[PDB]
Amino acid sequence: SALTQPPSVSKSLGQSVTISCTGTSSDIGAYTGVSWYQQHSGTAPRLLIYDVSKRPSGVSDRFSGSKSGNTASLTISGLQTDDEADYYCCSYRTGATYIFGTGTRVTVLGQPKGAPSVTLFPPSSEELQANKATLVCLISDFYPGAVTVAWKADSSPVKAGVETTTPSKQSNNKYAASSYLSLTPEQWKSHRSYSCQVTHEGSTVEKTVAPT
Amino acid sequence: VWKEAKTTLFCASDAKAYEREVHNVWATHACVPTDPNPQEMALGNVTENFNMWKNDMVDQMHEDIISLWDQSLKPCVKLTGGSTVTQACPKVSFDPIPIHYCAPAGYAILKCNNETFEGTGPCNNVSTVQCTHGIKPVVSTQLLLNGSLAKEEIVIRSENLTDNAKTIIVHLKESVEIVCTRPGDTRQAHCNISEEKWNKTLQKVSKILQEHFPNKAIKFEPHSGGDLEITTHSFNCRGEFFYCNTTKLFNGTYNSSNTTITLPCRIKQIVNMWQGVGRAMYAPPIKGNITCKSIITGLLLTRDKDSNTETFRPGGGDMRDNWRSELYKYKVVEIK
Amino acid sequence: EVQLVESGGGLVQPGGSLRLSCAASGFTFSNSGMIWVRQAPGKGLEWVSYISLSGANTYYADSVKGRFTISRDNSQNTLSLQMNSLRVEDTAMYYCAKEGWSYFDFWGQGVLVTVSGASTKGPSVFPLAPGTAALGCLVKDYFPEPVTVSWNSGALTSGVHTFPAVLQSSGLYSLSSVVTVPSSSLGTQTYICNVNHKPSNTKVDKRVEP
Repeated sequence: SALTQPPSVSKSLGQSVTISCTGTSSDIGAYTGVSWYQQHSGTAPRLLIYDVSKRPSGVSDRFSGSKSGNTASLTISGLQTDDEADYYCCSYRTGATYIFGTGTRVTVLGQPKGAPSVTLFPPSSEELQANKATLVCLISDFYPGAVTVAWKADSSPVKAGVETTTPSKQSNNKYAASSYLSLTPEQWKSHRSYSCQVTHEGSTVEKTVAPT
Repeated sequence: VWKEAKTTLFCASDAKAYEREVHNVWATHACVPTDPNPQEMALGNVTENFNMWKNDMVDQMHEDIISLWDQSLKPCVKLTGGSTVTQACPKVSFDPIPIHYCAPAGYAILKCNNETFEGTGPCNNVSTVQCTHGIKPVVSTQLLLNGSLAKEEIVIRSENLTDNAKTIIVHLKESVEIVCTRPGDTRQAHCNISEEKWNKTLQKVSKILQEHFPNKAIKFEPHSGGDLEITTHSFNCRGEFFYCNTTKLFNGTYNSSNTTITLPCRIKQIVNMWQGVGRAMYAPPIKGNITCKSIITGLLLTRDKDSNTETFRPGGGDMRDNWRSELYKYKVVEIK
Repeated sequence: EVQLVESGGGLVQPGGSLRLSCAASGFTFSNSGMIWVRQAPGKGLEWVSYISLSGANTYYADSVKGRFTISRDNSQNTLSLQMNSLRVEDTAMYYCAKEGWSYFDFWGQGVLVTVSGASTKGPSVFPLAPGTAALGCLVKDYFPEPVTVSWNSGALTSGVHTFPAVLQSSGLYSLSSVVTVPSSSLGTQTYICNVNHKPSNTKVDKRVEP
């Protein structure tokens, strides 16, 4: 009932990449009302290809489309950093209906190695008045999208109370995640200092806050 | 010798001297007897462009039938914007007769013998001719009767579907045999077609459509409003004006003792003028079996400007388009 | 310049009702077909409904058939989507889109419809106290998404970074918004964050001071 895409493909800057798009004899095989679309994480989708191969005004030529038997295909030549997103194909089906592809995540490799810029905040005197304490460790401007987060009280490991996001791509094509330690105001005002350690590739970065 | 122009054309037919009915009585003074030897001159290794909608030749035929229809089928009453008329209105005998138009001196006509010619651009193989083949003038909405049929395959002809409002027209490879009847309620009429002819035509139509418009799911639906003539299949058969329900014949998707589809028609004393704006009143009918076997040669539609579907709905209104289906591959040129 | 402005998002209890509106400008609304499209959190896009330019022709998908209704007004130039008998599987970001022909240029920014029976928890906002220094606002324990943060009513747009929210074990979201500003301005410029959690009518304006 759904149009089959590879879930993920991966090539380098400048190289060409091919996404396959497979349906039935009741949609792709019969029709050329085929349209390709780009979606960066969290924005509105943008029209790329329509009617198998045609381009609207506002779209780079590096993109090109095609059709054979029961399968559609998208080709992106001269790959850039902007091209790193999710991709979907669209088709008219017999009975005036339209149907969407599974999604292909395009990963552009060999991008600059970014060091994580980290900021750690104390629980506000306002949060301690409400009998809560929350430490916020915010990690930004790193590449690639794999990071390990560790927490320390003075110099000892803490495992309980930690909540961490999956790293998510930002406005500058680098990556962003946020880590939250849940504590009591007693647990905070007790320790001389708490510490947040971020392991990306090899470098480990530390920030320290003391109760005063 | 590509040199297009304006001239005043002339008719030709096989009119009869003894006869009392209209068409031929117009023909006996308006034109000439057929020359039983019409010749053709093939032009080797010449291709030439044409635009198959912008033609004075059509307008002259148009103006001829107007100036034919106005004087001969004299109505009881006529009316439009500040104006009303009533004269004597006898019932007349009548039929359609084949016509050739012909070329004056220092000038001749040509034939685009590309049976795979659509309308736009160059005709590949071409010849020259004195006069076109016989055409009886069919005054009909939606459907095209008794005209010229296709020889190779069913092909479609419209200005461009990108300009949708341009009425799309069809001509067929095989002919549908129709018979209409009013017996001796004297107003209500009916028409008859055997299913299998109609079903396969629209199948082979849908099949050539999914190609012309790249990709789809061909759906057929009737008219959506406005006046009578266009919404119905309106026509003449000897001394009246037929108006028949067309609701059944456009029936959704067509997919790849003989049963008859029967359409509830009615006649009208009252008709909307096809030349210009106006509404018209004619003599009441005469007694008895009123019948004509005639054959469908093509069809007019309009691309419905609605839905990401494939809705095709009946055309008509204009009669210049009605003339377009048969005179298509016959042209205008100077010897120079 | 062509626009599609969406409204009516927010929380609905499951089995409850909501109506979405998409406002259009910059082209002729009639002469163009229209579509609704949803995206479940972290999932593939899926087609909701089609309406034709004049109307009359309306098409629906099966996992929605009988529950959703598409309508348009060709005078006001608005598209409407009435949704009834809502289930949690419908929780998605919802987009209106214009049709060319069988393709779809120009899209709405997206209104998030969440279908959940939690009593809509209004978030708690706490001030996070600070050349170049970082300050922000903690938007603690709210249900559901989204939460919109602007600084000085939209006056501060350079330095601001709004983080993707955590999902806690309790089932409540929490995000933080941080801005980076000059060290001299801390004794002249008073900083306000404008949290708007639309599903719980919570409009909070909280002041950040050293």
